[PDB]
Amino acid sequence: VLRDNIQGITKPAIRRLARRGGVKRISGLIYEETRGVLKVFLENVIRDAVTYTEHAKRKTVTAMDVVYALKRQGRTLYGFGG
Amino acid sequence: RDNIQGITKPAIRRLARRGGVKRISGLIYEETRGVLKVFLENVIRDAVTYTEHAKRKTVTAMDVVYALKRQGRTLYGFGG
Amino acid sequence: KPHRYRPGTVALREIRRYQKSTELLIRKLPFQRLVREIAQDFKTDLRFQSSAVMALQEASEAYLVALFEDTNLAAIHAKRVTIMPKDIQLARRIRGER
Amino acid sequence: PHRYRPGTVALREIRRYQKSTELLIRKLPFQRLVREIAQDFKTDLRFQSSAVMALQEASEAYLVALFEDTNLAAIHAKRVTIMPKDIQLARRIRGER
Amino acid sequence: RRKTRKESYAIYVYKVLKQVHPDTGISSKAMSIMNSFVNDVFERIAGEASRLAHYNKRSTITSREIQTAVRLLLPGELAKHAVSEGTKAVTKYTSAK
Amino acid sequence: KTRKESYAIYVYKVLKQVHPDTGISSKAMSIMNSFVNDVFERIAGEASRLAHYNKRSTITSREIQTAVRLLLPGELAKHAVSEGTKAVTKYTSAK
Amino acid sequence: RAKAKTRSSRAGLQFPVGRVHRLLRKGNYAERVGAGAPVYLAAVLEYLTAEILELAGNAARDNKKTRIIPRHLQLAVRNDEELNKLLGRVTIAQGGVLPNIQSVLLPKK
Amino acid sequence: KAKTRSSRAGLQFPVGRVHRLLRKGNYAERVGAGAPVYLAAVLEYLTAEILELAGNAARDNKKTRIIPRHLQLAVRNDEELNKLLGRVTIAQGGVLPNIQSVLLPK
DNA sequence: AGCTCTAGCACCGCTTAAACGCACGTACGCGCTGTCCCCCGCGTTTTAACCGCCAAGGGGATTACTCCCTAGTCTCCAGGCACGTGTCAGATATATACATCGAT
DNA sequence: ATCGATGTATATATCTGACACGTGCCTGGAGACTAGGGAGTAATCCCCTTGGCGGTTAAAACGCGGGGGACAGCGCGTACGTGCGTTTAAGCGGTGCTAGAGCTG
Repeated sequence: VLRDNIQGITKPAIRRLARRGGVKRISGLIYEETRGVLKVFLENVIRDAVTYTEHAKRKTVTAMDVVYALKRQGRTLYGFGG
Repeated sequence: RDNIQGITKPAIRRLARRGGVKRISGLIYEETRGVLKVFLENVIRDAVTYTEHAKRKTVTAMDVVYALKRQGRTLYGFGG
Repeated sequence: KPHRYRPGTVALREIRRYQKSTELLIRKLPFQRLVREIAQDFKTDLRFQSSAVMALQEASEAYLVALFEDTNLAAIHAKRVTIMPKDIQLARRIRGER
Repeated sequence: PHRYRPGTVALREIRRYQKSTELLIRKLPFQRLVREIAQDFKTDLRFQSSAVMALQEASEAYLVALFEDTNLAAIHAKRVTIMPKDIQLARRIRGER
Repeated sequence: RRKTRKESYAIYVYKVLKQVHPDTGISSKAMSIMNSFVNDVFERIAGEASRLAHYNKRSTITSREIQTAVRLLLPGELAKHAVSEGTKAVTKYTSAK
Repeated sequence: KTRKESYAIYVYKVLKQVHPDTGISSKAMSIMNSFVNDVFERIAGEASRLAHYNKRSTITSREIQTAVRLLLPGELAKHAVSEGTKAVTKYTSAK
Repeated sequence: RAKAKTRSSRAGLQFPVGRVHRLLRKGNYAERVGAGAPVYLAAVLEYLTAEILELAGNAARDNKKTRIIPRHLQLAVRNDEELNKLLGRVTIAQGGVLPNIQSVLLPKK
Repeated sequence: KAKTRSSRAGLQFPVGRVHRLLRKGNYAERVGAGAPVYLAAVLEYLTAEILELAGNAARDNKKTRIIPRHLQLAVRNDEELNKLLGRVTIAQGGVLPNIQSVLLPK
């Protein structure tokens, strides 16, 4: 059972992802906040993708099922079929 | 025309009270009228497009409700 | 002396009154004339169902109210109470409407 | 020894990470994080490589959009530093919170 | 002259209202709001069911399509409750004719 | 099956008709395929809904012209309606 | 021929399974509709309207009216954040809004 | 002789495959003759402007092969396609080099 | 249900860029204050939204009739798609000239 | 004003693995025909919208004091960027290996 890899998204990774977002200064305690946001977003999309996966009687999560899982939530994704 | 000003100052004040807004700046009202005009021109464009489909020249409430349904703001109370 | 309320409490009572109420706070006739005006820019000599006008008024009032909680949270976020037009611009920018 | 004024390296790496388009979070930590998230809904799940690339691209796009929103909300409050309250404000305005 | 028949779920939601609140009435405008709500939910759930039929190359929709679409669009708690109640109803249907 | 429906060589034909000396990456072609499929589904679903709107069972050119008018904004809608009507007239001339 | 009993009685529901099946046919979502799919669908719709009628009855209990008003429906949607997530993009006719006040907008003594 | 429908409509995009996808998509029980022609024309048009903008972006980057970064720049620079494709993100697309005026140094 | 095979997982050793902790300075967040405006509060003014009512009329709706256009069936074939080939666009190597930041 | 590091634009040479291109072939598209019903048209028709009318009072508009909230200014000190040394592990290619999509029936 994999455990405690929310620390895997490390502090300079969040730094780079915020610099792509156009930041100048990072709050020292915003890292946990962004981690929680990524948890809730990935939990929603992975729940939807797994529920797609269970309907196909499959036990592997497919990028195709992920794409429709994303575009049900209002955010379509390109580059992996449609 | 001048009729955009027909959405009077107390109307925006009442909507801000319903939105729970304390202090309204004096130049909020023109921008609120402009945002209302943008929203109305979008919704009216879609509604009269659905209207000009049916070879009718009156916009029914059903046209309005599916026009609102199109952008992603579903309205209840008039039919489905 | 007659009682004159402090600035900020008749605002409370009007906020409470218009939050417990559900009546439309924009008058029927100016809004229907404005809808008729805007619809002239897309197709001339259009008629309008009355229920279409009330549906448009419902949607417009709800959108403007939701924008007012958005701009109120915008103004509160800037350590302020009064709403500036930059608060409305921020609210429409974050929502993706601009 | 030479030391830059604090504020210019940030803009330089803004330019670097906006000009480029490569993967920006490390692959294996995102692997592990998706594995822990997916194991709650159903244990012993398998993932295509394209699947976790799709999750990673969705994560980068969502968080870059949110970082746009928190930057513009932070400078709405006359601040060049982003606060977490900027993030809750942005998520509240977007309607997802 | 002849009148086109208007299709509504009004009497049925009236029946379930009398089932859950026998003394409570309902106004006709609230009746129309309830009818529009159940029509909208029906449209989105059947759209998702026809989708999930198209997802895995199947030409028909079973109860499993409705159950999966319920677990998709309904959020968690009432999704589990609706799944359990629909499973109870379909087992009652299969135990009967 | 092994027959994958796509638009790769068709979009390549379009690119050659626009920029004859310009190549395209396979990832860009996949994004092109997803984009054209998404626009396909959007217009087709809007047209089907607008057919169900006033109780018409078929889809004609009017459904999909109005769907282009509804879905895409102003100048895109006008030029796309012009191009679609041009192609429709070219078909009806050629039978 | 046997005594005519509806499919809702077989399913133990109040919504008509037959009308749901007919609207699945006329709606033309797929050309093949399963036997248990309209049963499950009428069950889900009945549960959803029963939950919102529970919350509307509770809202009437907190307000003390014996008729369900669209204000009560709108409040019933908003107070349940789960149902609010269900209807986040939905506006109710003459529904109003939740009475709420921001923290710093309150006066400080 | 057999003549394809694309040359009849003067398009590169198919009428046959579009009509087959419309029929198998179960959008309606009947599909008119001109509807797949119109759809192929519209898809041809959208592909025409998006490939024009992608080629312009590749020329601005002095590139002759379309990169997904060029597609992202093409769709994000044009506001006419921005609100059309604001619903969707692009894989390996990146973001516009946009810096706010407040973030700029004095 | 049976068979295929492939790609997903698992592991190993390696390299080294990345992460990490670290010390250090100063820029920025923030408390506090000064001002002053301008928005809020309310009586007064006045106007127009609103209601009730009546005429019109025409437009959506409904009918009945028709036909032609599209689904359906069938044969035919070539266009569209795995495969192989192959070769060059993009990467990295170098030199060469320029604008930008920071200490002076 | 001024100098040097430093990232950026501009020329040529070498290498590769992704894309352009060629070949092949089959399966879906084109062609042909026919039924027959959806779509279209014409004829009513009545209701629902438009418009007018009074009246009248709620409501918008208006003026205006004033105060309090916005906003600029200043001080501050600590939060955090930046840089350097060290260390962790992601990434890499390779190797294995079978569960399970994938397919056919």
